[PDB]
Amino acid sequence: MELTPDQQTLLHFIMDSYNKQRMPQEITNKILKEAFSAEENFLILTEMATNHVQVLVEFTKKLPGFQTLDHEDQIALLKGSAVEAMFLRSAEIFNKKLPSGHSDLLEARIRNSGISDEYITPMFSFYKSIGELKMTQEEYALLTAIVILSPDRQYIKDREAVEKLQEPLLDVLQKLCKIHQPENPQHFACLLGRLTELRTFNHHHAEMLMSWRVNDHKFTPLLCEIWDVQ
Amino acid sequence: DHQLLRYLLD
Ligand SMILES: Cc1cc(Cl)ccc1OCc1nc2ccc(F)cc2n1[C@H](C(=O)NC1CCCCC1)C1CCCCC1
Repeated sequence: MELTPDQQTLLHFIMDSYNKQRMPQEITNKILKEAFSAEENFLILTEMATNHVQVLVEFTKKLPGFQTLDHEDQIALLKGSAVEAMFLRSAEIFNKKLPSGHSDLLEARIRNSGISDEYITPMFSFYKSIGELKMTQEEYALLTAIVILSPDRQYIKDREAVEKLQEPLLDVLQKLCKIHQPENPQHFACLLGRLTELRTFNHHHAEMLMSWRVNDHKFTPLLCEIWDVQ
Repeated sequence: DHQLLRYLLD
């Protein structure tokens, strides 16, 4: 049931790459310090998402075997996973322990950010369900890698080549669930099942962004390539 | 079409 020396090597390598992301405390400190207008909050999201995509591309490039894949499939994997990775990272930040009352204010600040009520409810439903799983940093890093190397993505020419890269990451995650949560044997299937709910945000992400209570929906050229906007 | 993504990847 224990990790092999190769799997421990793979896990620490994924962890070092995952940790190069913007610190959660840095993000929560800005949202908790001052209450911003819907216009200011849209600009905050656009800058936050641009940095996330940039760091995600660097994390994706370091995933073992990713560089050996067909260049057209590489783009298909990045484009098909960018939104899901953003929501998984947002869920991780939201569930990080904060001093008494700060998490209540964080939720209230996100509710009043500018997004339509229609989209706020399923977003918090996902964050709370991810939170009830009580995932470790290693589980978040592997799940992100598993999301990126999904063979079921649109326009993928060689599905088997993507499968071969995802399988060792799924194996490491399964072993970590058994070690971290031996009390809950449903833990690994719980995480995997939460990826289908993650996929639902892809279909409605463009509608979610355009429904933001602002006059101008301005996006960066990089965000326009990753999202179905402008 | 996705030249910024292609650039960051390569
Ligand atoms: C991810 C996402 C997609 C769409 Cl369409 C709409 C909205 C959204 O994020 C909501 C959301 N859920 C959050 C939970 C915890 C948190 F600290 C910040 C969160 N955010 C937004 C954010 O900065 N997200 C970034 C997180 C890092 C990776 C890139 C994205 C802030 C924007 C400023 C107004 C308060 C919400």
